Amino acid sequence: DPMLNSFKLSLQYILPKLWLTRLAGWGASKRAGWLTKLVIDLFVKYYKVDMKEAQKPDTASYRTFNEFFVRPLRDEVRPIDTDPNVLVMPADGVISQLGKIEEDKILQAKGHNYSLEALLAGNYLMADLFRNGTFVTTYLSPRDYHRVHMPCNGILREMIYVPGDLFSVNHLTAQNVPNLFARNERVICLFDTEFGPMAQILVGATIVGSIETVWAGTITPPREGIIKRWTWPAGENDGSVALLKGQEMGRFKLG
Amino acid sequence: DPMLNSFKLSLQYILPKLWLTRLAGWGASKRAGWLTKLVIDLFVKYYKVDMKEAQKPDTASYRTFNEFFVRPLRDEVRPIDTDPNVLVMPADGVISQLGKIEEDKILQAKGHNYSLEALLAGNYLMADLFRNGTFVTTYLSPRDYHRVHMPCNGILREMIYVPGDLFSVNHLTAQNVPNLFARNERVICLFDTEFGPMAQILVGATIVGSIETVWAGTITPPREGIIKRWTWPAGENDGSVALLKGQEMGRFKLG
Amino acid sequence: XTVINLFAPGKVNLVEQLESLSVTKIGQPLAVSTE
Amino acid sequence: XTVINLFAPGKVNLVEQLESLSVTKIGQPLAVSTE
Repeated sequence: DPMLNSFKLSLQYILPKLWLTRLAGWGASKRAGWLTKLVIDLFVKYYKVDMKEAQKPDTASYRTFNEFFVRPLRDEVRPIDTDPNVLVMPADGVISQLGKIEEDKILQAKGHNYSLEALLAGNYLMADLFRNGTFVTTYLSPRDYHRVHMPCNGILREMIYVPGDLFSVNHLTAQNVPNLFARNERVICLFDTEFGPMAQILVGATIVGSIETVWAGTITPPREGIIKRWTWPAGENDGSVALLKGQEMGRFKLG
Repeated sequence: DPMLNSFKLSLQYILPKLWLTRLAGWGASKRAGWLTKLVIDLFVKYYKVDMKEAQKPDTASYRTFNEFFVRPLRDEVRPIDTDPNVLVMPADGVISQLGKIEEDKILQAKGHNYSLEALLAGNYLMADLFRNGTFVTTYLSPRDYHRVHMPCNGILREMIYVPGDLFSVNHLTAQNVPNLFARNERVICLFDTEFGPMAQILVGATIVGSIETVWAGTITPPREGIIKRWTWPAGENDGSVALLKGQEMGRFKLG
Repeated sequence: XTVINLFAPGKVNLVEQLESLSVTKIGQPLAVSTE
Repeated sequence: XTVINLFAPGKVNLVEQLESLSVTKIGQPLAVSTE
């Protein structure tokens, strides 16, 4: 078991994670006939997907695997908490870790921390806003719905794309690969909100390596290897970009 | 023959550049007696390494290949320029490009630019010190001396380690790989000097991927996959780190 | 996959019921203002 | 490998003789301060 797993993790270290991702995304972009339906159906059976929650519950009505993978949910099935003083969950999934940011240190697994500055690609200014703050980390399974929504009202201020690796973020590697989320390719979004500044960070993984936001479209791929920054005004301004509590902000996808 | 230079580029894309780097560094750090002397000697004639400038001209004086690679030069053969108004070259080799940072863009090759902010891992504050500044890019070939020295007196202020790829830096990849130097693994050095702020950036390559500074030792390996930032006081404060024009500040090594 | 949220030091209190591996459904509550 | 130097905007003039493919040797002149 402990050595079975150290083989499972050598597999993480040995199989070419980016190549497998470009292959998956290549085929998940293709409009193949019965083939994409076949792959969807097995995926659905294997992972026990719940198509009754899908807006379009028939696997035949998805033109590609990716379209299925990013399928819209039924508006009725995810009601948004209407109190203006509570913040809603941003994504379907399960909580990995959550709590207090112990002076720049965030918990990855018990016996594994990572720094706020590492997660934030070296940006001490942005790291300053959240030192001794709170964090929540959410893991979206392949079963789950793969779009992400706003936990409260927000004015978009800053977006940063960070190049990085494509380790799996199954929770085996969460307990042995140091700096998992500070190492994997990811996209950082900073909001002004009535609860202070707020960050929502979208971390890729092997296969599920493509990340988009509603204001930008697909951010990666292509994988250009460099860090990119975009900024937006303070709100109530020309060019300002805002979203309200529970609005779709981005999504995950194969490639 | 654009068949053969594209053949080489194809190899840049496919061969597992990091594993070859460790493998080469594992061998380069083995004290294997007659076998390391055999490699040094083959290396010396293939690349026409001039041993007469080395403190230790006898290839038998080197216990590992790495120790040969970082071999000290004879004190007599690199006279520093005495003029305190003149900045001197930091490294042996050939100039790749130099000139005027044209509003944050640095020239890499004909028809290839890269941004100050990409070169600096997104540090836009530090990128602001050098807009419309001046840049020099020096290639150290396998033949040259592989330590690098201060171009002038300076007080260390910041050092940034940036994870990155391990592309080969040569005059073919420079003309074809976009963002070569903002993608490859590198260590950023920021100094206070009588000429203002100055950066000396050491960027690795395939096989020659190990990077050390005189004040911290070997920075890579390990390759921990995250951005680390170190800071130092301004000068005549306890802890300040100072280095004279022509002093050794770091070096490149295999693996 | 993974979304990480970050909040300012004293501006937010999060549900006492929520721990690791707690199921997460988009609309439900995650934290409440300290005001 | 490769060493890259950045100098601040108006603070330094490059030796007018240097160009792409000029041999460099530690301690030879590279740039001289302005004014």
